Amino acid sequence: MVNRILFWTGFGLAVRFWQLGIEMRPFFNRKSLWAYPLFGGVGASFGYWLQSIDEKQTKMLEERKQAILEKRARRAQRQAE
Amino acid sequence: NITLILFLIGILGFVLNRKNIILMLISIEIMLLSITFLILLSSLNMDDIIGQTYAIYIIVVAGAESAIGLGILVAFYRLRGSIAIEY
Amino acid sequence: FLPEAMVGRSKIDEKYPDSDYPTLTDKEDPDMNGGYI
Amino acid sequence: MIMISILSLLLSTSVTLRRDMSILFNRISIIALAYCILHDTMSLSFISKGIGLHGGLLHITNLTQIFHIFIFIISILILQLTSFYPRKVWIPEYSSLKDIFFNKILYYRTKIINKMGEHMKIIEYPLILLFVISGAVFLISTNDLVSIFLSIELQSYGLYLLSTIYRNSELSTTGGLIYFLLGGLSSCFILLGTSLLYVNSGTTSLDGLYILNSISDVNSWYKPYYLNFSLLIFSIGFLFKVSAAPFHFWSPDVYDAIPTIVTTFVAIIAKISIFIFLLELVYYTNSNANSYLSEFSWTYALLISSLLSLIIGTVVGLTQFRIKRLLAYSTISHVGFILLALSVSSIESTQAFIFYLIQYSISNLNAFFILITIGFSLYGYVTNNKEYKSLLDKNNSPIQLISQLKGYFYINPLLSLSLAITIFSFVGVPPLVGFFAKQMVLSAALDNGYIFLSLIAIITSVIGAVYYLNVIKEIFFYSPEHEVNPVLNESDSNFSLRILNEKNVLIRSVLLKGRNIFISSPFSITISIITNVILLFIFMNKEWLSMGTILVQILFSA
Amino acid sequence: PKDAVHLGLKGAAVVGGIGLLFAAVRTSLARKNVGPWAIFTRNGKLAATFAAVGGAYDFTRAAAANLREKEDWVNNGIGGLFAGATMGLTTGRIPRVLGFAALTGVVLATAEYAGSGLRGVFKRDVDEYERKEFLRKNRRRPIEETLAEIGEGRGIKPPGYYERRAQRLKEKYGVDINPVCADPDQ
Amino acid sequence: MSLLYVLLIIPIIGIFLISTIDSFYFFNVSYYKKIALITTILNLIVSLIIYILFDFSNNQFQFIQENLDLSFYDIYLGVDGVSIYFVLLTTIIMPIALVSNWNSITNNIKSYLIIMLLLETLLLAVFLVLDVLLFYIFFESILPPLFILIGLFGSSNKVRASFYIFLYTLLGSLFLLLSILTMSSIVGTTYFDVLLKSSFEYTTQLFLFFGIFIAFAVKTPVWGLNSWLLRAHVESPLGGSIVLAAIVLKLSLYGVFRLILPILPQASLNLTYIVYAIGAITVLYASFSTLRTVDVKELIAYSSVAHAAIYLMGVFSNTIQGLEGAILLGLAHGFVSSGLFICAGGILYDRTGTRLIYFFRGLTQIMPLFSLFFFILCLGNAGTPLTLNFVGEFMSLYGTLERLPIAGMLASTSIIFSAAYSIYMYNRIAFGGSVSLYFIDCFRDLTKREFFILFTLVSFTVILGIYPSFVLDGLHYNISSVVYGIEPNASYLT
Ligand SMILES: CCCCCCCCCCCCCCCCCC(=O)OC[C@H](COP(=O)(O)OCCN)OC(=O)CCCCCCCCCCCCCCCCC
Repeated sequence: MVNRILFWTGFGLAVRFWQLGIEMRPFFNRKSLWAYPLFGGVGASFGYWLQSIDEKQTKMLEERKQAILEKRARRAQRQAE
Repeated sequence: NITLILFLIGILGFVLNRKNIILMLISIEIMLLSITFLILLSSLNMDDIIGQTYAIYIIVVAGAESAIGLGILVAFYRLRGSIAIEY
Repeated sequence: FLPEAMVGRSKIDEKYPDSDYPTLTDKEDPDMNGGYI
Repeated sequence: MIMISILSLLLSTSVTLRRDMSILFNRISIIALAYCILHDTMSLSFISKGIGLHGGLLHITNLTQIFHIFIFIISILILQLTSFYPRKVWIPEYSSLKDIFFNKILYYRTKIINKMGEHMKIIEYPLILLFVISGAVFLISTNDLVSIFLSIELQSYGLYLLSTIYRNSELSTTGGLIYFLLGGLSSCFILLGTSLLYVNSGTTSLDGLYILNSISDVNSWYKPYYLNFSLLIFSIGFLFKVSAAPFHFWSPDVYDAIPTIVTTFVAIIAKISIFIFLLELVYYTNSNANSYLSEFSWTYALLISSLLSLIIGTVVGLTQFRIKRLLAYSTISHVGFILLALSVSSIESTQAFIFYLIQYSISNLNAFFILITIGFSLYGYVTNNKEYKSLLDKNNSPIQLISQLKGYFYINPLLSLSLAITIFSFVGVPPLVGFFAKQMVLSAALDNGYIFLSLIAIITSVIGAVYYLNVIKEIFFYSPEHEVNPVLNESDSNFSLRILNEKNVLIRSVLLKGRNIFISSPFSITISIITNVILLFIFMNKEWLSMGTILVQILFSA
Repeated sequence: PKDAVHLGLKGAAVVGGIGLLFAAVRTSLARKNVGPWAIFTRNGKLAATFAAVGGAYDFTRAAAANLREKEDWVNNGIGGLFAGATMGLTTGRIPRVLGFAALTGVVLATAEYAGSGLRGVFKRDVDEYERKEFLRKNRRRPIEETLAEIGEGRGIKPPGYYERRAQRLKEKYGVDINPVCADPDQ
Repeated sequence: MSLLYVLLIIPIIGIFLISTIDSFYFFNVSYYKKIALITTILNLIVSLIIYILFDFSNNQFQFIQENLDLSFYDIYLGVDGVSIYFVLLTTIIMPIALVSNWNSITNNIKSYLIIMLLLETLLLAVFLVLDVLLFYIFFESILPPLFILIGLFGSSNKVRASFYIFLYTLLGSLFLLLSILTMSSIVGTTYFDVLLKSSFEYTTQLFLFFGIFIAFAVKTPVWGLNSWLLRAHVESPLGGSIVLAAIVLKLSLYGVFRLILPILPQASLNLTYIVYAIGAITVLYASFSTLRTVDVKELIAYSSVAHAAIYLMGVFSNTIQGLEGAILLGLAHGFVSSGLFICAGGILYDRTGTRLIYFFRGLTQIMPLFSLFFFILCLGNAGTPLTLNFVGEFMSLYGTLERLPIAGMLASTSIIFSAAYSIYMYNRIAFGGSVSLYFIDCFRDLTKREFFILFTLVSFTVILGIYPSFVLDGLHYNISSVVYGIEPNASYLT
């Protein structure tokens, strides 16, 4: 249950909730209600960005593992002599 | 060898001094001169102008930090009226 | 160069008295029950 | 970009004497650092152990650039303290987007928002702030012995200036004197260590020193004892600047004496730059073959200091009653963990080192942010406690004693829980980010045979938890000594606020009270994001931990 | 073997020299004018105590090594036992004698068993990938290796338990094993 | 959304509604208590649905949800027989804990309910996680809510109590963490399905055993490491005490099944004579000590120590009977100790304001419903038959005797002293003269609330005492997987 957008949409929603509680300001006054879509919208944007970062990190880590078996192979093959 | 003895004199300034904070500022000046003198003599032995350049930037920086330290002392003394540690 | 109320062991002694931990003797507290007669 | 901003800010600052410009200059410094993040985000599209720059005097790595950005982000967050007034007036009739973006509100703000507070009248404060940043990022990117010395003085001299910039506080000038005097002694040991390297090796280049170290690590006439001994003297000066034991006495005094907002920057930024700099120097000087070199390795000074910091940080914090001295000792114990991870030079420990440094910087930032916010919140409260009245520099350090936090859970329960989460993250309670940081360091130390240090790390952690619990007990177990201000809510003490449109025409007129005076949004939001990162780390750990994994693989890439 | 007295003197000197260092700092940090000869007058006890603990510690471990004819972690803990005991003797409190002996002997023993990296951990100098893989997949082992560590019985009854069980009982009790048939027809 | 994840989500929704309902309605405190109670009821309803679907003879973890989005620290949930009944005990107990404090909090009610609801999610997570690090993360996550519960709602000495339970647990858990990290380093993973498949070397198993056992001994607790229980379980609020005794004591017991029996069987076999010496000592020293305890809740708290020693001896017996008896005794002690704390901390302490046994006498004369349930709970604490306490004690003690007879006999002696301290307390409170002359006001008998949180607890122990098969049927195949040994002619079929 680790969805980047759902989690980070909720994270932004939780940031607004905790913020209003810290200020001891009411959690839901109707004129301020635009903020939860805003906080959750910015939260969703951060997590679409984390999506692309995770994709590039996975590719780079996958590339590193190949280089590591590659290094072990040519060292082991050199020891065959 | 002289440079080493000078570093001890700057070191010994902190050992012998319980109450003179001005001597603490002076002992740093002695240490920094001792280290710069060592670099200068070594630069002469190794025919290296970079040693002289390094020493020039130490003189610049140690002169810059002396001014900051005196300014900090002046802001301190403006409120206290003494540079003496009660001990 | 700093005041006593900020660095002095004296304020620590007030905040943590040695008296807060009762030490006694078999003379006044033989039964180790705090002097309970 | 940091250098253009410093020069440009100075020119604009040079021709003004208006202290009402201070808040604006702080905001421009935030904007300037945002461009610095942009230019360094642009620079990460390459994989290399290092590219020497500018005649070989500087260098760039993926690690260097990541921690430039981190230093910039921490500095933007800290700069908020001097860029926004601590308190605001909020009402439901001025909460819509059409309101904030098309209408204006009017009231006598000066006393309410503390428009003329000392921390809002120092023109040059953001400028000295950027000078320290320049020293920190130059130290990260330093490739030469002379560059090392110049960058460390640049960062150090700025920190002395910041400790004294509140020139009318007797405490601040006293703290500035102490940091400069003991800091100047520390800089001699760095210059002495750098000089001893040059006089023996004949080079100021770190590249050349690593080559000399590498060939000499074989398994006669010029045996290279100088390298470990010089770096030992060189390292001692850097241990002072991170306040590592036994070189830590200055920081509980300096951190308590200087104002809290200044303490926030001074106690955070300097450790990041020195530790990152030390990390590379530990890697390239780490001998492989068990020869006579490894037995005199300078890195034992790091392992001894980690041991001594674990004990001093936790034991001495037990009796602290002033909140800022406790944080200073809490920091010393945490650099004990950081130094253990730096000393074990493993892939695992370097990942642990990288993660621990970032999460502790974020967490320590939260504690200072929460402490400043609690100070700004007590404006509408009064107390008759005789101890609080006898405090010095109450305006610079509103919260000075742990007893001042007594019953803060009844004054602001959710802000008190954010403090408790942060402090529980310091102890290492799962599933908080602080636990996962300590867990990685212990697993890496255990996997490298550091059993004895791992056992002392766990034992000192229980001792350290006692004074952490002691802060929490004051906030939650007792009723508060602070009462709400009667004259702020007395059924007739109401101040006026006007709501006006784009054409400065009246729309409404509302009468307001002290209960309409709230914490400013920048501080509540920053506390709220960081608190939730600490609490919810277990759901968000993949990218953050993968970054360090990749960084260490590049550093270790055979 | 080793010279117990000679090693103790080196032990007494090395950690007594640091006590002499700490004694000079007390004299230097002394407030009233006590002169330079208060190094051994007012703080000579401090330096003397250090020279005693370091002497007691290095004597006994060397002595424990001679008595046991072995070199292992046991000797440092034993060395730390008297080292800890010596410090307690200065306070003149028996619980201080035992407790500081216990503290020192335990830390100094786990330091040698674990081998704290304060001077550097031992480098394996082998393919460290391979050791982990062997430890990772050694999922089935010969039964003999387990039988050496855990033994026979206590619910561990490998095939052939009953035959050797009779032989063991005959050797110890001299009684033949022969359970009686439970069927009258047999 | 797996049923197991539903279990952890419901109490978090209740927290959300509790802390937001004021923005939709000054809201009455009764509302908060009703939201919290219904929240725990629906959590119980879900755990009952799971149990109907649960299969008694499967070696696969059941009701697991595929993640496949692997991260560094992922939460996998799954349930088998050894974990199914601990999950049920947590879901049954917590509603009773909520009702047991309905009237006795009266301040910071929102904080009490949020802490109580959070504790449910964490404790359930402990029994459901399929990873050894995941186990540790939840075993320790409960300390800060526990620390703040005692300090906010505890009795006069709640500061010393909250520190003791926090620091004891952390210090022991830090030694368990060291052992857990060594395991993950060697194996590369702490997931149950692949860590149990591995085989540790004997001396590794030996040092892994000490680290884990030091934590499980602080949490049992064993005698001499039990100061925290004496303080915390007495100074805690009644709901806290019920959760602390009936659920939190069980984590170390359930942890022996997942952390030492499968991976450290050689160490466990070779060190049983040390576990049994500590287990035997705890049975005697605790039993003698609670005979002289004058605080009624501390007497009842001290009984938990003696019984926890008996099922601690059972789990190390390597026998089918001991292991089943250990879970059944840990379950039985959950109901009975919960009732005895309601009797002491809830019924007596609300009427008198004191817990000293010196002030109570002849309560049967004015309170015959309290005495009727108190006696049945004093019988169950004494291991009387037709209570689930006897079936667990007899099976746990049989395994202890068979594995090592000298410890079995000594642990058997608890049949005398449990009876001794349980009946002696019962007489000094319910019998033993006429109503105590210290009471100025007369006392009322059980309220409907007190009657029905006791009738419920005495029903569970009695029905399970007559038909323990309800629980044993779902333990036979899974308990079998943790046994270590082989028979001469059944091993190695061909
Ligand atoms: C499955 C993984 C889950 C991971 C964690 C996910 C989140 C779990 C919960 C973390 C904290 C959530 C807090 C929820 C309550 C927030 C809402 C709130 O404001 O409650 C306010 C409440 C009462 O205060 P109030 O009503 O405003 O004042 C009235 C005075 N007459 O005041 C309170 O309720 C405060 C209650 C006491 C503090 C909570 C208990 C101790 C928590 C220690 C925090 C550090 C450890 C965090 C552990 C998280 C779970 C492991």
